Formats: sequence, C-alpha cells, structure tokens
Amino acid sequence: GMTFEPYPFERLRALLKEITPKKRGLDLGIGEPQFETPKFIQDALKNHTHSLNIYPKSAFEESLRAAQRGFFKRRFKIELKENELISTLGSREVLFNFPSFVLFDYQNPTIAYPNPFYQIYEGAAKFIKAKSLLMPLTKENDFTPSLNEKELQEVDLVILNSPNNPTGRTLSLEELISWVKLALKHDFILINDECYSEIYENTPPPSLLEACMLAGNEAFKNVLVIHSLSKRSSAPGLRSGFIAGDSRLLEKYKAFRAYLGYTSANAIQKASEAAWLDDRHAEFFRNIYANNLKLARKIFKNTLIYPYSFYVYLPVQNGENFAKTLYQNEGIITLPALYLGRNRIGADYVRLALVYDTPLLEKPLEIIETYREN
Amino acid sequence: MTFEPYPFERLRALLKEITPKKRGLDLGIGEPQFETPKFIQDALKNHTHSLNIYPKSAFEESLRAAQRGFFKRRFKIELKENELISTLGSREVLFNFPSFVLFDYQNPTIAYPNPFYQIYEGAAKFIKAKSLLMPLTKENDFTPSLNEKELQEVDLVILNSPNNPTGRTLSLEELISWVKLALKHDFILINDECYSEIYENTPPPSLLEACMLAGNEAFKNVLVIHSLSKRSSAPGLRSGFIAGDSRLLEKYKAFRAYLGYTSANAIQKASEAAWLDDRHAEFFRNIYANNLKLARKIFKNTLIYPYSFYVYLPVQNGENFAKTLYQNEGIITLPALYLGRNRIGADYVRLALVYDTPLLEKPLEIIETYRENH
Repeated sequence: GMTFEPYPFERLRALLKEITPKKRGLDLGIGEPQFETPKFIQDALKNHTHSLNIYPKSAFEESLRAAQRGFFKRRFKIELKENELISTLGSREVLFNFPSFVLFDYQNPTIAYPNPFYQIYEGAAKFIKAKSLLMPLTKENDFTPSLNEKELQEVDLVILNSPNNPTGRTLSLEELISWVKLALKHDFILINDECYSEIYENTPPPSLLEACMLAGNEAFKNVLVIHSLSKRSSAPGLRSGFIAGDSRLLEKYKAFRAYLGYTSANAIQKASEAAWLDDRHAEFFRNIYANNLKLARKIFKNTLIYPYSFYVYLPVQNGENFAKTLYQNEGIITLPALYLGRNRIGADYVRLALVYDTPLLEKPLEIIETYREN
Repeated sequence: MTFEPYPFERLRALLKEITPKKRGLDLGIGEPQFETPKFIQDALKNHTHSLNIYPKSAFEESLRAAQRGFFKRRFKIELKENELISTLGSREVLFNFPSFVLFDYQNPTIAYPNPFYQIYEGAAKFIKAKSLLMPLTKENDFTPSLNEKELQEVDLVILNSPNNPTGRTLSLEELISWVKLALKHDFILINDECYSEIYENTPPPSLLEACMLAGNEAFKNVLVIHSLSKRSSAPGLRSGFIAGDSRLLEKYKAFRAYLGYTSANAIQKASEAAWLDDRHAEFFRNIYANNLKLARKIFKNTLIYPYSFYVYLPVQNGENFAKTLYQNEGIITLPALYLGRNRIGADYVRLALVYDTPLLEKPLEIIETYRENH
C-alpha cells in the first residue's frame, strides 16, 4: 500500500490543540482567497443550467479551450496551437496524475522538486513509486533550486513552482532558459506549476514557455506549464485549469485522460469560459494582493518579500514555537514552514497567507512584527 | 502505455464511407435524452455564491447524508457514516478504485464480464493486471462464473447487475453465492450498480442486500458503485458514490485526498436535491419501462430483460447490420463486438432506449423489418 502522511493543516491543528487563545485574531495559515466570486461568473453558471442533461466531454468544450488559449496569448504573448493546450479540472489532479502518465513504463523513475513544497508533488512521486530528489530553497543562495551533474543525468522529471508556494521565489527569464537547455541536453521532462502567475505586485512573472521561445524550443519539446483559475478569479469551485506545452506528450495525455473521468458540467465550463475571457476582475483581485505584499514589506523590517504570490516566508527563531506563542497570545494563526518540507527545511520560518482585503491585515501584521523584532 | 479504440471510434470508422439515404434516430448513445428536472436546475442557480469555496475531496456532509438516505429508502439498508464515499460520478471510481486496492499486489488479477463497459479494461491495464473475462452468452444464460483455479487466482471481481449491454440482472440468490465465494477465496467483490434504478417492474437487488442475508453485515470485501446520471437525467452533475466495506473505504478516503475529483458546492447542492427526491426518478423510470415493453412487442421472440434500457438484439452480423440500417435508414445501432473481446457480441447490436416512447416506435419497427428479411 501507499503511505498517507498527515497534511500541513493536521500538523498545525495538532500543534495548537492544547492552546486556548487569549485573544481573537486572523487565520493566516490556509492559502485560500476570502473574496466573493464575481457576479458575471455566477450569472454565466445560472444562465446555462439547462445543459445538465449533457454528458460532458473529457476534453472539455472547444469554446473553453479557445478561451484558455486566448488568455495565454494576452498574458504571455504566445499563440498556443490547438494541440498545445489541454483543459483540466483545476491543477491539483494534473500535478498528481501527469507524472504517472509520463513515467508510466519507467523502471525506477526519479522526480525532482523543490523543498519546501506543495505536498501534492510528493504524493505524485509516491503514486508512481519514484525516487524524490529534493532541491532545497534556503537563504544561503537566495532560495535558488539546483541539481548537480550526476543528478541532472539521473532525473526523469523536474517540477518547478514559480512563483513559489511557500517562499514567493520567482525564476527569471534567464533562469528558466537555463532549465530548458538542461532539459533538452539531458532529455528529462520539465514542468512549471504556474498557478501563481497572476498573483504579482509589479512586473508580471515570466512563463517557462516564454523561455522556450527564447531558447530555440518553439515546439516546447520536453516542457509543460500548469495553470489554474482558482486564485486568479476567486472561483476555486469552478475546478478549471489547463496544461500547455509539448504537443507530442499532450496528444498522448489526451488519450489517457479519456479514461479518468475528470469532467465538469457544461454550465460550469461556460462560467469558466466567461472567467478566462475577462482580465478586469483578475486585475481587481491582483491589486489587493499587490497591496498586501507592499504593506507586509513596510511592516516586516529587514525581511525579504518577493513581489509575487500572496505569501510571506517569515524568518523567526523556531516556526513551531513562534506559531504557538502567537496563537496563545493573539489568536493569530500562522503556518510553520517545517510542515511544508522535509529534512528540517523550514524550521526557522512561518508562512503567512495574505488572503484578506488589505485594511484587515494592518493590525495583525504589526502585532506579528512586535513578537519577532529585537 | 497502449490505447484501445473506444466503441464510438470503432462505430465512426465503420460508418465513415456511408452517406445515409434518410435521417434516422441515434440508438448507439447510452445516455438519457431528457431535460434535467427544473428543481435540480433551480438548486444550482440558488447556490452560485458558493463558487468561492475550495470544495472538499470528501464532498459536503449534507450530500453524503442525502446519498445514505437514498440507499435506505431504496434498499432498506442503513449505511453507517464510514460505509459511503461520495464520488464524481461512477466512471472515475470504476477506473481508480482497482488501482487503489491492488496498488502493491504481486501479479494483480481482475475478472469482469464479456461484453463490458470498456472502462473495466482501462482500469486493469493501468494497474498492469491480468484480465479474466467471464463471457455472457445465450448458451450460459448470460451468467458470469469462474472456475476453481480462477477463483484462487483472482484478486478483484467486477460484476455489473443490471448489465450493460445485455440487461442481465443477478438475483438475490446469485449475489449471495458471489459474496460467499469472495470471502471463501478471499477476493474483493464490486457491483457496478448504475442501472439499479432503471427497471420495468420488480426492482433489482443490491449486492449489499445479499451481504445482509449471507451474514456479512460489515460488508467485508464487498463494495457497490452508484451514479445519479441515468436516474435523474443529470450526467452534468457528476454525482455518484461507492458503499460497503468501511475498512477499505477508510483508506480509499485518504487516497482520494490526492486525486482532485472535486465539485463546486453549488453542484453538490443540486445533487443533494436530486438524491433526496424519488418523484422525478419515477417519472423517468416509467418512460424506460414503457420503452422496454414497446421493444418487447416489436422484436418478436427476442429476450429483453426487464432491467436497464438496452436491447441486446440478435442479428446475423452486428457490423453488417449497423452498416445496412445506417445506409438505408440513417438509424445508428452499436455492434456488440465493440463492447467485447474474443469475438463475443459479433451477432448482436445494442440499442439504447433513451428517448421518449413515441420517438422509438418507427425506428424500432424499421429495425425489426430488416431482421425479418436478411
């Protein structure tokens, strides 16, 4: 059988179980937006309920795929071909099952991903019985992942996450270009979990497919990017995402997906389509997250906060102890980064999820700083 | 990884050169052609505000309770909280449950009937299992069976009663025999019960009722898979469940947390409404019942079981028959060969009686005329 490790929220619940907060404070643990779904998205759903009698297609509707491609064009200035994008039921399932698809017939497969990480990457490796090569992200090299020469020759699949959960670290165009060249040189599959690409403060982060265009890999050979609508549009219930890149791998993945049953109501797909076609509402939410990061940066003195994602990777003496103290005294919930990593990576940090409207964060963030400062 | 063409692809290929001389009805699609009840559509419209919430892999407790209530009303068995898991319809469960249960087995072996709903084979191939096909034929009264050697060798057995495509439905006594073999030869037994609400007069029994009568009230080694799709003419809702052995379901739950088969809370509310009401189900059942009686009237001296909405129609050669009716009448029928292996189904076409009764009269009579004269 497979091993079922506890999830970060269970480890946190366990840590705080013996504590009764002396005050009421904000929950900055869970990275899930606290905003209403835009009305026009809801109205699209309401206006198409009649399609509930239609068995949805595993490929999703053509109109949704086209809306997703249009998004990629406007956002990354790349015109994806029809066989270069597959519609998916959010990103979670794709991140979990794509590796079992691509490494299906491999003997002793090896997957690389950063440390700390969104735990689904490890689940994915366990499901295909792969060896995991963890690329630590620490301050010693400005949270930069790398592999040595032997590792580059052994690895079969590399998963990056840029912008990164939980550090916010975002790889530059030049950094992504190096990875593309390594993927082509050593012949391994390279994926970027790009679910935070619309959560940024100033300059938009680059897609790994842009690196492909500039590295002479316009066909996106060995390379794929995974996107989701959940954070961008405050509509996680729609379960809409996509995977774009290598058309040879995607054409085979399409056939595999016929069997999986990851389908959604046509009415849900219409609302997803309306969301992907519009940029206004996305910008409205991005601006709030932009202002959250700015506020945090003013408050947490001499702390590095990258202008991407909606997280703060906060240095503390011990994350677990800091979480306990803050909850006990202020009722403010934070996530020790230890619970997102292996080999004790994250021990000196708590992750903060700035998922509230900016004015609600001013007080709690100041309070947090008072417990941290000298 | 190898991909076997789907039946619809084989049908498309068979009919590609032919230009139909007349427009005719499509009797190849096994999906209801009825509108989704208005109250189900209204339930979805009224809960659109919940799109901002990340759905849970376990689904909402209110949905689970509604599915447990259905089971009690329908089969007179009160499932405990740990004995039912909500799912995204039945397709995904039929594909991934075998991967879950046989995950680390040595030489996994699965049995299922022949002909069959083709996902059973996909599921077996994914887990790299050997398939033991149990042929359903006129000569064996469409009865699945396994010999002594096979019973010791088998790890998982999938039944489907009522059956797609033959309509064969196992009696309570036959199900009891299977429960006893499951325990005696220590294998996992599953019934795909998605046609359990599609019957003409006497309701078919559930495999779990046989458990109660066989002294297996904890449903050890036994599970049943259900779906709302055909019952409520709402395949777009993507709602089903698996019920039985809580020891297996406790771990399957943990596995499902990684898979990402989740659904908007709004969609789940519409599903809950459908599972709570028997009136709309009965309305549709009455149509399918009338459809079976009409077919039985038209196809003289032809066995049509009073379960499912299929006609397993004996013809000289299924492929040739389908080609002739499409060419002359434009009526689309499914050669049963495309649902079986080892030439099983060669002399049958399957008809899906999924339209309102008056729409079926002329086409069914036409079909009978081609049988009567070569």
